[PDB]
Amino acid sequence: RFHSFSFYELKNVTNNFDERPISVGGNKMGEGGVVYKGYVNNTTVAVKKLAAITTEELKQQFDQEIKVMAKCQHENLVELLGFSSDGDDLCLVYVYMPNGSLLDRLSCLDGTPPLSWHMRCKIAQGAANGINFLHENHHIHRDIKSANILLDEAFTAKISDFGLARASTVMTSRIVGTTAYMAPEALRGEITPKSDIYSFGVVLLEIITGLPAVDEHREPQLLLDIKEEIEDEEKTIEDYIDKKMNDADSTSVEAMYSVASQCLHEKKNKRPDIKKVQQLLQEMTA
Ligand SMILES: CC(C)Nc1cc(Nc2ncncc2F)ncc1C(=O)NC[C@@H](F)C(C)(C)O
Repeated sequence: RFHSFSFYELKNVTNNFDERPISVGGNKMGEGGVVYKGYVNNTTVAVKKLAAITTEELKQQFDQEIKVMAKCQHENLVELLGFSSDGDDLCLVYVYMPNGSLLDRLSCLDGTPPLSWHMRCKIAQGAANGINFLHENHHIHRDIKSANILLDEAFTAKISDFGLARASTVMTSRIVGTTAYMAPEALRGEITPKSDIYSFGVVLLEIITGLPAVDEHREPQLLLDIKEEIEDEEKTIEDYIDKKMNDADSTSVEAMYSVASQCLHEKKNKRPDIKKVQQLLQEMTA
């Protein structure tokens, strides 16, 4: 179901993997592997070139992305078009997302305008629908974060990066993920869909506050610490509502915060399941 590209055709797609930013006319869109813009015929694409975790581990992540994408198609999941596995190079080719990542739109990277409260609610609902589809199909994402929530031209939320996804509580010896979003049990090696819920709660805090989960030049560096300040009544969520919005209403904001607080319950069995998260987010805009 996916087109097998040769690494050489992807060179003709990405203008030989041009590393200048797309904001100045280049092909680079983001990094951490690097994602490049390209054209396949008249289709705009995103080409993720994977970079070194052992070679067999990176290869397992590449094969896992293909396996999950082959089985999961949904309007709130990114769509894989093809891949390249020839040689020591590994590429994944996706439909291009005109509004990039939720992380980048919350920070207004490259001068994009701040997202309205109304749009933020729709994005949170779309992301919850995508996670629900994955959990309904017995898949645990393991890397839910705002950098992995992409936005199409209509700002439809699309869950990405299925390289760490697992079929569905079990344990692992290789702890993987993004620490600022991870549930305490995920950090100690447990594999459970309840961890995706906790990470989604961190995304909801990023949506409310416009603050990234981690910022090295911020005090406190972790957004979960800010949550601790609100739990210990040292501050309120009103003190942290993103000032870059003009349409946030306290009722709707408090309702999303209450969803986020439930997602962030200390004990995993007290967290709501994804169907309940969807219900609560739908009630918030009802
Ligand atoms: C790498 C991330 C941060 N960015 C993208 C990712 C992308 N698609 C995917 N990238 C990686 N995995 C799956 C995909 F669908 N399409 C596109 C982008 C991307 O930058 N679009 C442009 C917008 F962000 C703009 C024009 C506001 O700058």
